Amino acid sequence: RDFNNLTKGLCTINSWHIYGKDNAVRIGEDSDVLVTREPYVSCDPDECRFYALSQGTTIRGKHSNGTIHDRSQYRALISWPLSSPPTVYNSRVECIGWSSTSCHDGKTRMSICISGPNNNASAVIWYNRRPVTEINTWARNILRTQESECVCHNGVCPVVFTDGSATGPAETRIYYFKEGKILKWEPLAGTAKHIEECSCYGERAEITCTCRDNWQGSNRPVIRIDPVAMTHTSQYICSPVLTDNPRPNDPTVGKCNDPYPGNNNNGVKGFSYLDGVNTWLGRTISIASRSGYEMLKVPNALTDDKSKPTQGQTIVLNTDWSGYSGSFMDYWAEGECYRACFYVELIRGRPKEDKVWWTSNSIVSMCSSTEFLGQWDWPDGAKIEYFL
Amino acid sequence: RDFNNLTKGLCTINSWHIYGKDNAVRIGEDSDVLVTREPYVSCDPDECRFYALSQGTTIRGKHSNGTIHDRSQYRALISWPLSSPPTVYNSRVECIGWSSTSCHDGKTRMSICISGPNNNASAVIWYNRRPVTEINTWARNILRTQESECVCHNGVCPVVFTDGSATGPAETRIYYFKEGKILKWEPLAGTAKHIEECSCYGERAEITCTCRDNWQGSNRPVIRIDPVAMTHTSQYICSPVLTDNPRPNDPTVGKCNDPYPGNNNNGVKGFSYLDGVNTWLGRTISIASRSGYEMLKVPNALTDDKSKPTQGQTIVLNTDWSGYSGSFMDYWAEGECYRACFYVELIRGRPKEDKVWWTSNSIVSMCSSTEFLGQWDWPDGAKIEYFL
Amino acid sequence: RDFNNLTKGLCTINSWHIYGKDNAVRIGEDSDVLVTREPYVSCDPDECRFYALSQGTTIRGKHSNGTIHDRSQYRALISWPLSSPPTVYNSRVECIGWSSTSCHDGKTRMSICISGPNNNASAVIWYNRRPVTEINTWARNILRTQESECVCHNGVCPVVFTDGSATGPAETRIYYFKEGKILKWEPLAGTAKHIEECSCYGERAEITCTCRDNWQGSNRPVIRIDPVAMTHTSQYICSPVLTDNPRPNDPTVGKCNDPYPGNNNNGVKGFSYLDGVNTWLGRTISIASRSGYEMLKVPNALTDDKSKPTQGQTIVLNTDWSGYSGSFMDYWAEGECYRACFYVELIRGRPKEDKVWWTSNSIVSMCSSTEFLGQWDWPDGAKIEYFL
Amino acid sequence: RDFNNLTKGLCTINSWHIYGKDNAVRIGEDSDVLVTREPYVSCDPDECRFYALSQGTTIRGKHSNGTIHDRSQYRALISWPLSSPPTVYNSRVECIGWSSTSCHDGKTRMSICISGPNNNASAVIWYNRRPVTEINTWARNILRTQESECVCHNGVCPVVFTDGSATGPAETRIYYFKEGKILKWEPLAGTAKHIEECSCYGERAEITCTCRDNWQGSNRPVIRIDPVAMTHTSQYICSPVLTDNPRPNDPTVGKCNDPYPGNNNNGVKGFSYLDGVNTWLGRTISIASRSGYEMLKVPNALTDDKSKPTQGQTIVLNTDWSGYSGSFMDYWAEGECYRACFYVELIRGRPKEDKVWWTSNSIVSMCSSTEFLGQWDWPDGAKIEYFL
Ligand SMILES: *[C@@H]1O[C@H](CO)[C@@H](O[C@@H]2O[C@H](CO)[C@@H](O[C@@H]3O[C@H](CO[C@H]4O[C@H](CO)[C@@H](O)[C@H](O)[C@@H]4O)[C@@H](O)[C@H](O[C@H]4O[C@H](CO)[C@@H](O)[C@H](O)[C@@H]4O[C@H]4O[C@H](CO)[C@@H](O)[C@H](O)[C@@H]4O[C@H]4O[C@H](CO)[C@@H](O)[C@H](O)[C@@H]4O)[C@@H]3O)[C@H](O)[C@H]2NC(C)=O)[C@H](O)[C@H]1NC(C)=O
Ligand SMILES: *[C@@H]1O[C@H](CO)[C@@H](O[C@@H]2O[C@H](CO)[C@@H](O[C@@H]3O[C@H](CO[C@H]4O[C@H](CO)[C@@H](O)[C@H](O)[C@@H]4O)[C@@H](O)[C@H](O[C@H]4O[C@H](CO)[C@@H](O)[C@H](O)[C@@H]4O[C@H]4O[C@H](CO)[C@@H](O)[C@H](O)[C@@H]4O[C@H]4O[C@H](CO)[C@@H](O)[C@H](O)[C@@H]4O)[C@@H]3O)[C@H](O)[C@H]2NC(C)=O)[C@H](O)[C@H]1NC(C)=O
Ligand SMILES: *[C@@H]1O[C@H](CO)[C@@H](O[C@@H]2O[C@H](CO)[C@@H](O[C@@H]3O[C@H](CO[C@H]4O[C@H](CO)[C@@H](O)[C@H](O)[C@@H]4O)[C@@H](O)[C@H](O[C@H]4O[C@H](CO)[C@@H](O)[C@H](O)[C@@H]4O[C@H]4O[C@H](CO)[C@@H](O)[C@H](O)[C@@H]4O[C@H]4O[C@H](CO)[C@@H](O)[C@H](O)[C@@H]4O)[C@@H]3O)[C@H](O)[C@H]2NC(C)=O)[C@H](O)[C@H]1NC(C)=O
Ligand SMILES: *[C@@H]1O[C@H](CO)[C@@H](O[C@@H]2O[C@H](CO)[C@@H](O[C@@H]3O[C@H](CO[C@H]4O[C@H](CO)[C@@H](O)[C@H](O)[C@@H]4O)[C@@H](O)[C@H](O[C@H]4O[C@H](CO)[C@@H](O)[C@H](O)[C@@H]4O[C@H]4O[C@H](CO)[C@@H](O)[C@H](O)[C@@H]4O[C@H]4O[C@H](CO)[C@@H](O)[C@H](O)[C@@H]4O)[C@@H]3O)[C@H](O)[C@H]2NC(C)=O)[C@H](O)[C@H]1NC(C)=O
Ligand SMILES: CC(=O)N[C@H]1[C@H]([C@H](O)[C@H](O)CO)OC(C(=O)O)=C[C@@H]1O
Ligand SMILES: CC(=O)N[C@H]1[C@H]([C@H](O)[C@H](O)CO)OC(C(=O)O)=C[C@@H]1O
Ligand SMILES: CC(=O)N[C@H]1[C@H]([C@H](O)[C@H](O)CO)OC(C(=O)O)=C[C@@H]1O
Ligand SMILES: CC(=O)N[C@H]1[C@H]([C@H](O)[C@H](O)CO)OC(C(=O)O)=C[C@@H]1O
Ligand SMILES: *[C@@H]1O[C@H](CO)[C@@H](O)[C@H](O)[C@H]1NC(C)=O
Ligand SMILES: *[C@@H]1O[C@H](CO)[C@@H](O)[C@H](O)[C@H]1NC(C)=O
Ligand SMILES: *[C@@H]1O[C@H](CO)[C@@H](O)[C@H](O)[C@H]1NC(C)=O
Ligand SMILES: *[C@@H]1O[C@H](CO)[C@@H](O)[C@H](O)[C@H]1NC(C)=O
Ligand SMILES: [Ca+2]
Ligand SMILES: [Ca+2]
Ligand SMILES: [Ca+2]
Ligand SMILES: [Ca+2]
Ligand SMILES: [Ca+2]
Repeated sequence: RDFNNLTKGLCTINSWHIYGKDNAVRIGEDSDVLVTREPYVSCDPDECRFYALSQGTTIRGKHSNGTIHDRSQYRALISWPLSSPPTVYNSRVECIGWSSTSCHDGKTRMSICISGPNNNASAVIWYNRRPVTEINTWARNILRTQESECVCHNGVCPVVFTDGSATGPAETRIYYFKEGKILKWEPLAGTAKHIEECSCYGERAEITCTCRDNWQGSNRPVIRIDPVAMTHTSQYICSPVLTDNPRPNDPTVGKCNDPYPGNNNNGVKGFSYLDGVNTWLGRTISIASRSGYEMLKVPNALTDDKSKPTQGQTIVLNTDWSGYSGSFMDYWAEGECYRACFYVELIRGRPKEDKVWWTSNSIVSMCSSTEFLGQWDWPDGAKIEYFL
Repeated sequence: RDFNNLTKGLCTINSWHIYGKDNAVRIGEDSDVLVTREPYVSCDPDECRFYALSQGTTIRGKHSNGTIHDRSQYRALISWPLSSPPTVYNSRVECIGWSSTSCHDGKTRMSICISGPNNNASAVIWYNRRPVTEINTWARNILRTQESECVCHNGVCPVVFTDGSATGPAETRIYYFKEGKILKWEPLAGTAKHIEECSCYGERAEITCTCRDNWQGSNRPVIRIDPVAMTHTSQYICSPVLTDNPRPNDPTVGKCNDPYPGNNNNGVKGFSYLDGVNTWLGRTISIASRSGYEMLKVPNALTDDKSKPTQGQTIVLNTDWSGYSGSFMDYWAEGECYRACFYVELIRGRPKEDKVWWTSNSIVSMCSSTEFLGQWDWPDGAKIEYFL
Repeated sequence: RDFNNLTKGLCTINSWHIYGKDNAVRIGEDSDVLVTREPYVSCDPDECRFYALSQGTTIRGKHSNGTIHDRSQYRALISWPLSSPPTVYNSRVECIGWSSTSCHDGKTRMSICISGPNNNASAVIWYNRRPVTEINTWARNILRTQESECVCHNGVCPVVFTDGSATGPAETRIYYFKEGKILKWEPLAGTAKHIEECSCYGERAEITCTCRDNWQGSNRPVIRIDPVAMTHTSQYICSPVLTDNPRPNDPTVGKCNDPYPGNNNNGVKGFSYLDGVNTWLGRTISIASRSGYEMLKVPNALTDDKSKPTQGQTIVLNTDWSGYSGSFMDYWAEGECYRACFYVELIRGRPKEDKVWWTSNSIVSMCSSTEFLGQWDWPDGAKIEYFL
Repeated sequence: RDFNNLTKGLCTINSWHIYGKDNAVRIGEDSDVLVTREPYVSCDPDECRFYALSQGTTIRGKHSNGTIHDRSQYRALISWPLSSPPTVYNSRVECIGWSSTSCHDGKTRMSICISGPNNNASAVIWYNRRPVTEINTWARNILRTQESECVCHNGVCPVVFTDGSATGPAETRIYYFKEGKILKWEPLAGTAKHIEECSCYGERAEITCTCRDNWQGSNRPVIRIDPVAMTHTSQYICSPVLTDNPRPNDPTVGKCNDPYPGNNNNGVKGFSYLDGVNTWLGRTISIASRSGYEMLKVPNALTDDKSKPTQGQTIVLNTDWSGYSGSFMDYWAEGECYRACFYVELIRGRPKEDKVWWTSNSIVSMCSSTEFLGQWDWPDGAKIEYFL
């Protein structure tokens, strides 16, 4: 119809209710489920779907051996119906590649997949299910993008890309696309020192992205974008409640414009909702690995270097495997506010569960409630032993 | 289009004709069929579908071991095409949870799923495939609902919930929703002493629900709701023809305002059509277990404590397993009256058939005919031995 | 839109071209294909589909053992996309039963399924995917119908039913339905002595049905119906070219108003296009069993008791299994005439191939061409040994 | 809507970006994927799909033994969603046969399948999913067609057919169809000596086809068609860069009006984009077998007998199997020019990999970019050993 505009503010988050869960690994033990990783959720005006990077093989398939690897010629961005597992028969390929992002502008969808060898990758921007623009690697070192949905405002959909080192300074660019065409791009600015896999959402004509500083920060870098002026800023979440992984233990005061030290060259895709007192941070419970997952209300986390939790909700027990997590919202729902949502990737197999030769995941997703709901934990649920 | 109004009365039931059957267990012996239980049927203005609570695994899958349990993080309400089995590839998830209800108001559908641990469950009310309202447990003891379709009148769709004990008094509430929002709720009133899993239908601007008194009654409690005044009453079916299970033998006189004694703390979801002489009761043939199923015409059953059968129709032989049963009607069919329909859940596996480690079911469904049709019996049809 | 009217005459049949083939048995050797029998083809204004009576199990499934039986509680009329096999995941159930017919009136479709025990069966007439009318057995001996499509003219869709003996006189009725409601019914009249499984088609406001005289005739009975006057006549195909099976050898002169003797109490569903010189008869090559299949042009076959073939086309070699065959046409195609089409059921398994415990089939279908096309033979193609 | 007209010229090809890949063989190792060969890609105004000739069996199925054969009664043209594999459950049969072509005219699609024994084959032309015209073999020696999409201009869709010898002169005809009806046909003219499997595309009201001279040429014959005058010409690509296979080594000067000698009675379906300096040729890297695949920019290749490459892009390494390749374009995309695309069939199994008894393939497809993108190689990716 018309391009969607971010006219609403976030709803008050008082708790999180269950939104979707596909139990992919449980089901795929005896059904034709594709091996995946790097999942996310994204809405169209009339439907919300699950997204992920397939590995081009079923879990039970012999070609599942080796899927711990991130980039191959057999990966593709696929989408499928909410809470269903990604099967060979219900998955729709959006594009070919090993890194992606996707978002609906209100009229139609833009999907981006990057493929190629490490020193010669390229991004192909699809719009209305047709290829429209291509961008070649500028740093010739694994051109990569968000791994979760982008956000649009009046046709303009900003996307964050990084090309270059994962263990030192890299070259990050913010591209402003409209109908798949590049309107503008700018190099990253601000105090964020390294940017990867940004998790974004929008409200009141502003897009907020919580990313990953793989190089040095255990606190998470944040990029705020103005889709109209097509400009941005960057900093770190100030709060001493650290949210990357692995990470050092929580201090009493964080860092606003520098990476909090203690762990280098590693991290995990993550997210947060930075809205004054209505601020909630997601993070693995373990400071050592992708284990467990919790939501913590940290009022003014982005700007207050001593902010600590005031409420919380456990999503996955520390005795269960978690993984990537990112933001998305149904910008086409009724009501006066945007309901914050998120997904957590539940990784199974390698490297933590090496009795199997594969690596995959299932998805659990929640959205905010203004009620103060009881909590439950949501594990992947599969028994690795069944796969032996 | 416009909200549906219950303007018609029930058609004269002179017999029951076969409506749908999915032979799920038979087929799933060698195909990717999801393990389920607590099924029902529900119509949209242009299509009628099968519904159930998946267990998040296929029957042949190794994760089928243990599906005798009712509440887990791997269950979800799914719907699929009429008479097809619930497969991994054709099932649509309506919401995540282990207790549900769903109904179309004429414009769009409302689905409700409850999830969580026993002392901290919550209901999420979906409307137009989007989450709209959430209700937290009020008694912190397995918040639960109908397990069959709700009914709407001019946008207002009442739903019966129970929170609290299954073996003593509990807290039942009737919620009046419109477009997924709570218009009002009231505590249960009348003479029904315990309410669970209500089976409802509507005609002439009135909704009738036949429920389950798990605590003491072998006769079935009945809740009649006025969707306009948003008020209700409750009593028991007076007739000495008892319809819960397990149950004592049939007496010569029933009880109108108290549970008929003889069996405590147990029961089965069931239903009835209470329409003067056009009254028909469904029930298992066995008074000991979920075995067999029959329809009995008992004129004035609700109000006559000595009413006995005048006609009948066998649905499932006493030598075959039955289970839950509930009401639904296609409120969007042609004609001058609403054709009463019902489904019977045919449970296979545990606990009755313990040679297998799973528990599932298939569905058989019938609707009324004004003709006096010959009868047949409709078993699930699978051979457990094939699964050994 | 509007009800379809049979305003065109048949196109000149100079040969037959391949229309559809699903290779169901070949494919189902390693995929979830439903066991079926009694197939046919039928068109909607915008799509043509395959139809059949499922046995409620896959071919590879253990429940396939025993599918040689015709009537069970696990059968249903299903339809699926043209030339695809009937799989668990792509088959749509039209109704529950072990005998059926179906046809589109131009506005919507009417489907009829008969179910029940031999002495108490009933037909349920569905229209617009909703049950509308029910007809109870009148002779209490396997109420049964066409097993191929019916035909409509201005909303009126006649259907031929038989109730009673298969080895002596029975009670045949012609029902005239409009929107699933019975407008009228009449007992069979004319000289046909026994009627079963009629194969019908329409042109120039007249419906012609070629049926099966199971009792005594090896020539085929014919019922011509006037859908406007709602009246009919019946006789036998006069031609000495006999088309039932099993059957005696071809004589030099046939019988117009009596069954041609030689074989009693047996037969096979078959068809023909009776259009003056443009007359073509279908039949098995073997006079002993459902083996092979051929089309023979027999000018004036219906009215000329000495008519012999003038052209022919082999469809299935006598070294391959055939089975039922019937007529259908796409009444919604472009052009000035109706293109005659037909299907042949290719039965595999029992009783001819008893190394397997099942019985199923695949479908081959052709339509007429005004060209004189080269011919090929179209076997089912599966290797029974693969199933051992 | 309206018939599409070839009003645009080709976009400047500066490189090729990944468009689609189904990894069919990898996935089909453990899922119900149909055995195929002779694939292609073709767009409708609102969707682009993969096409191929199924062998009527799954890869893992026992009936896969023998699929090295090209013509059987079990083959059919099927289409399925872009980048998905051709599965039993997602494949749509367009028609029955062992040779085909298909194209959308802007209003609807025309599909053509040829079937029959070698000396009696026939083509059936389908339009709007209905059979419309039939053409009988004129040379009674394997009537055959393109094996890739045809192209339309204002309703007129030319198709190239060949009937007769594959090792000597044959009878090639160009048919001009409009709405499935034959408007005209002409015998091949010009200097091309043998024509097979033409790969076509259109721009500026002209259709260019790069075909295969199976008889003597290692250079490729070219047919240019005027869809308005309904006339054509034929010649060979002049360039010394030879593109058939097997083939002799590249000389320094090619042949414009005669087959370049060195290899007789063999070849492979291939293609090219002949657009002045914007000319690109596709070809296997190996001169001995269907191994590897590369794109080479050869300015003025069609008319310059000494033209050599100026740029190139590897598509498949010479250490991986390739096969057929052809052209297609999305004539319904936005923009001022038509983006050239192509697919490469990646054959697996027999005859090169004879450890398995089957022959199949997967598909890789690319489209042009005006950017100068980095390249990667795209193998089928399956491990034959897994199939042993
Ligand atoms: C039914 O459902 C309801 C609804 O869910 C249940 O009630 C919920 O209960 C939750 C658990 O009690 C509760 O969540 C906690 O909230 C605390 C905040 O509330 C408290 O403080 C404020 C401020 O003074 C008060 O207003 C309020 O009244 C409370 O007292 C959080 O502080 C909790 O989070 C911390 O603890 C958990 C352990 O449970 C950690 O996993 C988490 O990371 C937090 O602690 C770490 O981080 C802080 C900050 O840096 C450190 O100070 C601390 O030492 C920990 O650090 C270690 O661990 C981390 C992570 O491993 C590591 O990185 C670091 O290095 C250190 O090693 C928690 O979020 C909900 O708010 C509450 N909801 C409601 C509405 O009440 C109810 O119980 C259920 N009913 C039943 C019967 O079960
Ligand atoms: C072809 O098709 C047609 C159509 O279906 C077939 O005809 C149908 O035949 C049915 C079976 O005969 C028949 O169903 C029965 O109807 C009886 C009512 O009709 C009779 O009574 C009235 C009133 O005086 C008359 O008008 C009428 O003419 C009849 O005489 C019911 O009473 C029957 O139900 C009872 O019996 C069955 C056993 O078959 C029980 O399973 C059922 O629960 C009922 O009996 C129990 O309950 C009563 C009430 O409390 C007790 O009094 C009784 O002792 C039983 O109690 C024990 O069992 C229950 C359940 O296990 C347990 O809870 C309790 O504690 C006790 O242990 C039955 O419904 C259809 O009406 C009839 N339809 C038509 C249109 O005719 C025809 O046969 C078929 N043809 C062929 C050739 O097969
Ligand atoms: C490429 O493609 C084209 C197109 O298909 C191929 O050409 C086709 O070739 C067909 C085979 O030759 C041919 O079909 C035959 O046509 C005969 C009719 O044509 C002839 O007669 C008329 C009249 O005088 C002439 O106008 C005409 O020129 C011909 O001479 C039919 O008579 C044939 O059918 C009979 O034979 C077959 C055996 O092939 C039987 O299976 C069939 O049942 C018919 O014979 C039985 O029935 C008759 C009638 O009662 C009996 O008289 C006879 O004895 C047989 O009876 C026994 O068998 C039956 C069945 O088993 C049993 O019930 C009974 O009791 C007895 O035991 C046949 O139909 C096509 O017309 C022709 N098409 C065209 C356009 O030319 C071409 O060959 C192909 N090219 C190549 C290179 O292969
Ligand atoms: C990141 O990505 C970019 C983008 O892809 C990568 O850069 C690309 O690199 C490609 C490989 O170097 C390059 O492709 C080559 O281009 C050559 C043309 O360019 C050159 O010549 C012109 C003219 O003078 C100059 O303008 C230009 O600057 C270059 O110098 C082609 O000639 C190449 O093709 C030939 O070589 C390959 C071997 O690689 C053969 O497979 C191919 O068939 C061609 O050679 C055969 O054919 C010719 C013509 O007849 C014969 O003369 C020759 O002897 C060969 O013949 C034998 O082999 C064939 C086939 O087997 C057989 O039939 C015959 O009988 C003989 O046996 C090649 O296409 C891209 O243009 C370039 N793209 C860009 C934009 O730069 C970059 O490297 C990547 N980065 C990294 C870090 O990897
Ligand atoms: C393009 C790409 O390879 N992304 C990979 C990403 C990357 O290596 C990291 O961000 C350092 O740059 O890491 C991970 C990961 O599970 O940690 C998975 C992604 O597949
Ligand atoms: C929410 C829930 O657990 N419902 C369960 C219900 C419940 O235990 C009973 O109504 C007593 O309260 O019983 C049964 C049952 O087969 O008998 C199945 C349901 O899964
Ligand atoms: C309703 C029914 O059973 N129809 C059966 C029909 C019938 O027995 C015969 O027409 C004699 O009446 O025969 C056959 C058959 O393969 O020959 C199959 C049908 O399933
Ligand atoms: C109609 C037909 O059989 N086409 C076949 C084609 C043909 O034999 C050749 O063009 C010589 O005429 O060859 C090949 C091939 O892989 O080389 C495959 C096709 O199936
Ligand atoms: C998987 O691959 C490894 C490495 O190639 C090999 O050694 C191992 O045996 C394989 N595992 C399986 C189950 O094939
Ligand atoms: C199912 O689980 C039980 C309990 O854990 C175990 O003892 C049993 O062996 C399992 N059954 C199967 C078939 O695995
Ligand atoms: C099929 O059933 C028969 C009859 O019950 C039995 O004797 C036979 O062994 C079964 N065949 C198979 C393969 O189970
Ligand atoms: C395939 O067929 C050949 C030829 O009929 C036979 O000799 C071979 O054993 C078969 N291969 C398999 C795996 O069955
Ligand atoms: Ca980090
Ligand atoms: Ca009870
Ligand atoms: Ca399987
Ligand atoms: Ca007979
Ligand atoms: Ca050649």
